[PDB]
Amino acid sequence: MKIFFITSNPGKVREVANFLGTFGIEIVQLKHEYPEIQAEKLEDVVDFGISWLKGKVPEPFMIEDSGLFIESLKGFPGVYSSYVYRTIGLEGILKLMEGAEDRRAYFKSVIGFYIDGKAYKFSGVTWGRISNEKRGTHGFGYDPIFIPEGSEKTFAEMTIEEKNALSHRGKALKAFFEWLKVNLK
Amino acid sequence: MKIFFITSNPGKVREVANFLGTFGIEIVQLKHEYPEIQAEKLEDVVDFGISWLKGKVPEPFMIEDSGLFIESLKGFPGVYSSYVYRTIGLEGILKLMEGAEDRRAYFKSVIGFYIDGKAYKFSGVTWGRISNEKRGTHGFGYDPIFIPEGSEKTFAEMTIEEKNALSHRGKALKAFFEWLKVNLK
Ligand SMILES: O=P(O)(O)OP(=O)(O)OP(=O)(O)OC[C@H]1O[C@@H](n2cnc3c(O)ncnc32)[C@H](O)[C@@H]1O
Ligand SMILES: O=P(O)(O)OP(=O)(O)OP(=O)(O)OC[C@H]1O[C@@H](n2cnc3c(O)ncnc32)[C@H](O)[C@@H]1O
Ligand code: NA
Ligand code: NA
Repeated sequence: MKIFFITSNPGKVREVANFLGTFGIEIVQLKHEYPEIQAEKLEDVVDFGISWLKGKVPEPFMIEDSGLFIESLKGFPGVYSSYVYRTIGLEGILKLMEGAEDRRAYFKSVIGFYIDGKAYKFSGVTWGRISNEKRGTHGFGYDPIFIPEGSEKTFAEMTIEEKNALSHRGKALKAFFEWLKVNLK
Repeated sequence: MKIFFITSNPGKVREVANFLGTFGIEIVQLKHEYPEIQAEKLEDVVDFGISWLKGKVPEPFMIEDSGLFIESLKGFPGVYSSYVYRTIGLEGILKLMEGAEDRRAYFKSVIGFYIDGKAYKFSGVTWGRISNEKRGTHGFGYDPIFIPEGSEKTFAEMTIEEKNALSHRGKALKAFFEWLKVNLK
């Protein structure tokens, strides 16, 4: 089965394609910019995005919104993880966390899926902590400073398969796939 | 003349009302939430906002998008000044600026105006620097840590009239008013 993935993030595509491909699902990236509203919830961005995209792209399609939420920073950078990464970057996050007792944080991914006039959402969350040093060359974004719960390595020190087995995106993808098997034989 | 101001920020209303009121223009706040897209330019948020709002609110109306752009932080928090204020707050900005040589930054305001099926934009910019200490009880948001070029006081240490005479919003309002006098006798 083929599914179009509207996104400008090649990192997400690789991870999504590598996971669903093992089950016979082909992911095709579609660089179709769509309005990503400011909001407090990733879910809200996904809802508006799908409503705007329907009728403008091949079906069935999917989009994804995700972010890093840091407890000591009240959830920041969250929904605006991309902008924050491009401006203050990883060094800016480390700077903000200097002297922070609680370095806990979580990555969350919300996948939006549209087919036959209906939208579906699948989410995944992975808790962890912000490292004091960035390590790793894999992945993208905040991977160099995020170590998932129960691991010694940051996401950047893992391969796609390894990250997918632990990440927020992997969890959302698993829920998504399961839904596909049952609804979409 | 009456103009509806779609905004949820009472601080903006006070400043806008106090400035235009002196010229016989009555500002009425309208709490009508509208999609404020993520974007790199304040202008883009305003353009999309007006397109979404037309036909849903009384006319003529206006909206405004603004932010604080810090040079050493590559423009951050910019368009997402509101979210950043509510999360890391003023302390988060000061933390990020610790040891910063260049504390330069500017506030920018973009006013969007709609009348008779046409949208108009007016902008204003005020340069200054981020203080090391927050001072003042006036204004709102980042006012306690922003001192405009040519002044010793932060925005929070000024009155509405004083701030308006120097701020980004005051400059956008002046351009807006001038346009009103000529086009909208
Ligand atoms: O909107 P699309 O086109 O899908 O691309 P995007 O990546 O710019 O938009 P996102 O709004 O979903 O960006 C959230 C940010 O969250 C970050 N992020 C998400 N998943 C991540 C992961 O597994 N590792 C590191 N950073 C991640 C990353 O910096 C992103 O740019
Ligand atoms: O969208 P509306 O409903 O108009 O309300 P808002 O204030 O939440 O939305 P803005 O997107 O325009 O917010 C930008 C932020 O820029 C900040 N800001 C703008 N003008 C300012 C000023 O004169 N002094 C201090 N902070 C200011 C302030 O923190 C705002 O919340
Ligand atoms: Na997204
Ligand atoms: Na606004």
